[PDB]
Amino acid sequence: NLTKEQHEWLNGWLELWGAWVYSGRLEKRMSSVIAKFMESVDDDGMLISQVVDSVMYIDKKAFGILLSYYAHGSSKHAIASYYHRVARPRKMLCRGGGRIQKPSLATCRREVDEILNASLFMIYPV
DNA sequence: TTGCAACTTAAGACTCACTAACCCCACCTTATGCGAATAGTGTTGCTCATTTGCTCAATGATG
Repeated sequence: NLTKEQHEWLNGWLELWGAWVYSGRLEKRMSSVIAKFMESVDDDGMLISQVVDSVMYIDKKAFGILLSYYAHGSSKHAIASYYHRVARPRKMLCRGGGRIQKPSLATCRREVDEILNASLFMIYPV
């Protein structure tokens, strides 16, 4: 797990990073997913963009979520809201049981939280 | 003779008019503007209860 100084440090880096990118100052060549986000609208931001694209290159879903939170500046609650909207029925050993249904909102909140913590966790040493 | 109870007539207000069924249609709108207040609703960090999977723990049944 990361610490909280690392949280605030790299948090501020992703704040100026997403504020830098979202103005449109980044090129297509960094990612086609970064290009995808730029279809939906300095060396610091390009260095970090190589970092974040390098680590979060492989998932692209939480990478897009990461752009939604930092580049766009969206609240966590709306992200888990739409994410609960796009939910499919899954197998979970629930408080209810191992039946197969669409999960609750608070579960989706937990998932945005843990994909946040794991995302930041995988970014930080890079 | 005169008042007075008593009888008579008339005027007026209220109630009230069979039982069941089927079909159709018609149903009810015009100041602006501004600030203040409030309700709502949005976000987030943080609980609490509840089902399963699973492990210990013993005890008589069995090899």
